[PDB]
Amino acid sequence: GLIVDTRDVEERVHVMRKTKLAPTVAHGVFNPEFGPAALSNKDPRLNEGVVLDEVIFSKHKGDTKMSAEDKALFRRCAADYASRLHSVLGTANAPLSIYEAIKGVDGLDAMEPDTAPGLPWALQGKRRGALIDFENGTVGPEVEAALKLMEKREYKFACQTFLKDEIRPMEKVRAGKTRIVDVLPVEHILYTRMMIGRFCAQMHSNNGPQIGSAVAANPDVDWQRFGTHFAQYRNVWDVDYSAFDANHCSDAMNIMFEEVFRTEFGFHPNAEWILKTLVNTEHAYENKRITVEGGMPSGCSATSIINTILNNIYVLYALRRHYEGVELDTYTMISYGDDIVVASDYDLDFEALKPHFKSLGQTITPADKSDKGFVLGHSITDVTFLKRHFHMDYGTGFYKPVMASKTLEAILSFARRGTIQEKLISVAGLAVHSGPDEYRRLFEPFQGLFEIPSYRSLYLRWVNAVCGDAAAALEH
RNA sequence: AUGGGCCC
RNA sequence: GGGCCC
Ligand SMILES: [Mg+2]
Repeated sequence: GLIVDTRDVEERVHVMRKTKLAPTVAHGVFNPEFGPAALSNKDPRLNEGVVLDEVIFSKHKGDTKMSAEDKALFRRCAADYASRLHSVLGTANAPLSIYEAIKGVDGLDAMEPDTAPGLPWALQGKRRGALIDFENGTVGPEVEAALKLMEKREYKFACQTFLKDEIRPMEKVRAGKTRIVDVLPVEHILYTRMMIGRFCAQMHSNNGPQIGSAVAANPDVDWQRFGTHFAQYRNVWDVDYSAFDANHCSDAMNIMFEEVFRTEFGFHPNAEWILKTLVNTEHAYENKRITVEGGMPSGCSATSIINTILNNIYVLYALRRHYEGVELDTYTMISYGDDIVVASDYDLDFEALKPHFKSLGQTITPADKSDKGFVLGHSITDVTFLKRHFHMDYGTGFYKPVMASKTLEAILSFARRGTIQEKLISVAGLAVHSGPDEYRRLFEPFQGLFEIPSYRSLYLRWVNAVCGDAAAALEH
């Protein structure tokens, strides 16, 4: 988006500047060029002459403004994709009762009780359980007024900025581009789920190529489904965006809300309204207070679904701007926020589509950086989705999600205080698809110290998950 | 460190 | 309550 006023207020918000990630026994062996993100502005590992506040907000390179013809095309693409969307899901997108938004429904999980509450609650020294009691599922006095203050449409707020204590490649760590988190107020998350929660739950359960969404998908079972679909098309593309969320232009966000969440399809009038509050946000970061126009806050309700919807609309908009006679039938795709896979039997020139994406403020790039161009003839066994490759299991011929060994080495090389044993359990379910030799090698530093599940136990569990008949048939 | 997922 | 993905 576009930063419009950086302000210095007397009050200051504290930011976590101490990594909980510590090296493990595996770090000494694997020597990964990965490390914890720089949280302090006086971090020794930073390259000299790098201010952390400067690098963080560098993702806002302006807010692209569209012409009326570009907006009328985007409005048609939003209306066409919304027609397909609400035709698969149905139009049962009525509001949600107050405690349905808290305890969830079929497809939508419950809210997290012990996560940061946002502003202005955090500035009092307040946990989230004080405002909303989650055991019963009711709100307290502060949220009482805000809920109906949102109904009045008077509700103003601000996003609390947070540093993401995660593992990053050492080039990004020394460059100081630590990723941030825009924490919205808890009452805003509650009210958003009331307006569009039933829509989100219906998307979760209906994920797949038909709606172009992979949100709420389980790669262990869903990759035989996705893999066989994209293996049916001549050309496959692995497109990468740069700052996909920050570069959503105001016009594209506003037009998408006006077309997807219409009261025609069953939503409440405030569904369009509450989503439009995300366009022009105020952000608090210690002394600073930053007003921004455009971009999506990375930390709000339905932020993955909104990004997934925009991603689907961007492809339809770009193709129609360059070619003639293009519909949703022309191509197939599936996305999970910025991550996207596209395919078509037509010979689509994606190099030619780069400027048409640039009119939306987005910059597309081939994930396979070699040659530095979108070539044709790639298959599903070339591309990556959700940090996993589509490889066919040699034993049962099913597609399985395989992660690169150096990605698993980075994951295994760091861990928080005493969370190692169950992290080894969780990661082993990911490492099983790298094969028996690679699985034993990834956990060799740990054996004799921790419990390591057998490759046999995890492979059998996966066979039953992808298809319980596959386990039974192998028995007869 | 958030929103939402998926596994335990 | 922990891990992983976006
Ligand atoms: Mg990608």
